Amino acid sequence: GSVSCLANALLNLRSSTDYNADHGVKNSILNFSNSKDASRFDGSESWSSSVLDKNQFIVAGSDSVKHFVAISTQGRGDHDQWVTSYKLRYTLDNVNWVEYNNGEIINANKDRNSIVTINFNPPIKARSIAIHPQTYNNHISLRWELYALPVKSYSNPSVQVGEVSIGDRSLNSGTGSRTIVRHVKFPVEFLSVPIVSIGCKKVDAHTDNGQMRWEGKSENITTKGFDLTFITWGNNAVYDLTFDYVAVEFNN
Amino acid sequence: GSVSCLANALLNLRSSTDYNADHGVKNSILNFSNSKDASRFDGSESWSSSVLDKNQFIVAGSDSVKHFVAISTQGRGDHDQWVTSYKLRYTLDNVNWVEYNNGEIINANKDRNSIVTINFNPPIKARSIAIHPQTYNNHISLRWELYALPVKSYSNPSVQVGEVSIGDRSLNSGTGSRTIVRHVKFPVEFLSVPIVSIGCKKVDAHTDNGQMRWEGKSENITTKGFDLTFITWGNNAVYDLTFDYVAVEFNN
Amino acid sequence: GSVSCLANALLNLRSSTDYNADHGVKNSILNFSNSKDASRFDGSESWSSSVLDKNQFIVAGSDSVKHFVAISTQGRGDHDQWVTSYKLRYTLDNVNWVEYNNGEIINANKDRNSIVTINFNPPIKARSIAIHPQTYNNHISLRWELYALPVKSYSNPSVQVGEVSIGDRSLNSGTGSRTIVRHVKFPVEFLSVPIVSIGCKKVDAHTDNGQMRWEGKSENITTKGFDLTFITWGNNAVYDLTFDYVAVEFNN
Ligand SMILES: CO[C@@H]1O[C@H](CO)[C@H](O)[C@H](O)[C@H]1O
Ligand SMILES: CO[C@@H]1O[C@H](CO)[C@H](O)[C@H](O)[C@H]1O
Ligand SMILES: CO[C@@H]1O[C@H](CO)[C@H](O)[C@H](O)[C@H]1O
Ligand SMILES: [Ca+2]
Ligand SMILES: [Ca+2]
Ligand SMILES: [Ca+2]
Ligand SMILES: [Cl-]
Repeated sequence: GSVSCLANALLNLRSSTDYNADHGVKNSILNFSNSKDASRFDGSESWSSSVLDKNQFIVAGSDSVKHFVAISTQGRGDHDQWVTSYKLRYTLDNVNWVEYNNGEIINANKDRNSIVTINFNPPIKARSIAIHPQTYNNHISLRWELYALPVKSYSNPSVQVGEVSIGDRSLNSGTGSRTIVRHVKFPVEFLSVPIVSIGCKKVDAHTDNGQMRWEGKSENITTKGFDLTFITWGNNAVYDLTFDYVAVEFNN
Repeated sequence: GSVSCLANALLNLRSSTDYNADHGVKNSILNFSNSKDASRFDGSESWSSSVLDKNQFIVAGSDSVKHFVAISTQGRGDHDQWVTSYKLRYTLDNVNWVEYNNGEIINANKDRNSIVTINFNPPIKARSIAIHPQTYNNHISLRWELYALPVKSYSNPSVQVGEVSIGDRSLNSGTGSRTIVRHVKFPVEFLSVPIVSIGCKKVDAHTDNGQMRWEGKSENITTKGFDLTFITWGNNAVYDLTFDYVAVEFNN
Repeated sequence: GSVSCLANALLNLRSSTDYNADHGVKNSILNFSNSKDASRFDGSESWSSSVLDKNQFIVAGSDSVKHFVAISTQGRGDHDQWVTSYKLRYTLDNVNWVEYNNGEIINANKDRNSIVTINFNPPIKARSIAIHPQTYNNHISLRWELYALPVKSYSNPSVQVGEVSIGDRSLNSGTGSRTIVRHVKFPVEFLSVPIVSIGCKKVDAHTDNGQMRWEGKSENITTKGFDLTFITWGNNAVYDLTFDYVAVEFNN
């Protein structure tokens, strides 16, 4: 499953013109249908432009970088109007706009209800995308859907950073496996339990017959903090060790 | 304070049907009220559906993962219509939708103006959420607000990475505290001053009577770069040291 | 170029009141114009309020932190109405709202079509921003655009983390440049090739006549994983080494 962006209300829509508000982009979702009552008008089953020319469009946008894998278009559900061809333009940085496939005119609908779907390989990578109807039956009227790849579990992570040292002579003597634990509080509590990555930025340690032995481990990670377990073994004397840590929260 | 999402214009809204555009979701914010003039209609003080059945809804969405802590609903301000019960559905990945509390029918409004608030513990974690009115007085008409936790200071950070080495024999001789500074330019200038985290990925150093002594510090961090101060002391000779750095910008 | 936020459909808009849906915020973009046909009304070339008082507004919002560098306003294109002064309020956390320049009344339009632009130095840093018309000619009617800095290449990166060790005695003997490669699969495949940053969190190694020599390198990075090349040289015997890695994907 890809994501149906309009169905999920993921994108802002902006048309060039509307026939009136009862023909607005709010009425443009694929398969949109309203009351079948012939005595009261509740709006077109489509966006319909006001101006009929080759310069009309709907822009769809949001802040996220989307990978668009398809677009589907359909005509108007309640009257004989539909877009028969269009062009597509898009932008990643919202400053520089590009023409899809050098301004290819894409062949579109030929009736009220049949769905015509264009697939993108590779995906169009964009923050905003615009459909530009070029030809039409009766009126520039359409329904549509944009399909994007779902967001990855690893996207938009939250991050907190710090440093942690032994800070005393706890590991500076003795024999065999020896550890000390420093408890670290994150500056702010996370909403779920992060992972904690660590890297050494100071070693002050004595070899044991030429062998250096030191290790750091992040352990007992909660939303509030974690334990840096400093570890030596054999007969090494560790005077101090310092780690920077990067705590990363996913999915929140 | 939680965030009033509609008040702050944080979510796109999409209804199943509207009575017409003058009854659209744009009119649905909690406590919405317009001109009290009886001679001109400026729109309902509510969203109102067009179709009256058990299949109508408003979807609210955006790209961010929200933690919804409450929903409030209210009836229509200018006419005797209000939703008396509803269901809620939501989605995190915008592909898979779930029914809140196994499709619990929530008891809602009984007049025009009184606010009925449902609290979520734990918070509903979602990109999009849909209210599905089930029963109503007169018409499916509502006002509403969604309340989410505020965004954390640590969310959506910007990141730049690199590596930095001594690259010569500056630290390879001498006695006592000795340092050298390498200035590092970020590939692109940040908008505010980042933190810089560092971890060692190369040691080429001589012990001093068995003691190893090396340290790296990021210092003098600006929007443009920072100084990696490489440090040794006692009588160690450091031939080379290499750090990877992770520069993180928050709040921008 | 800064970003034209409304042109690019980047922000949700919410007005206090609309004269009706045919005067809604959907009609408010700078230079908006529709059919010049005098016989059919397709909507005002502006947002127009319904209530005329000092309490009307449009809020523009989305989840991203924007750096607003300018606002432009214009009157109504199709009738003699325009906003002659306004105030601005904004919010970063969507809980706490601030008044721009202590509630400065900004002098605005004096006709239908001329654009009046206010520049912000420093940029207003905000998730949502509201224009509050204070005085007007004929009606509270406006067109507008908000201009923000473009998003940086380094924003909203995706991140994956892990750890990698030699895990055997491959580097524990021998002379001269010696390496072993551990291949690392990311828990999930990236959409483009990430950078991989590394930091050491365990050293178990023997000096060679007092010299310590160890290095780690991330190499052959693909969307699926990378190689950690563990390196020693001279005559050092490395028993084990462990790195945490941070893989960062940009622009996706
Ligand atoms: C204590 O005996 C072993 O010595 C080895 C070096 O020869 C490594 O340091 C091992 O980790 C250690 O357990
Ligand atoms: C120079 O005397 C001290 O020696 C110690 C080892 O015994 C540590 O290395 C200290 O950092 C150092 O200051
Ligand atoms: C092998 O001879 C050299 O020895 C030096 C120490 O004196 C450093 O370790 C160099 O990297 C190494 O190449
Ligand atoms: Ca109908
Ligand atoms: Ca009214
Ligand atoms: Ca007109
Ligand atoms: Cl070391």
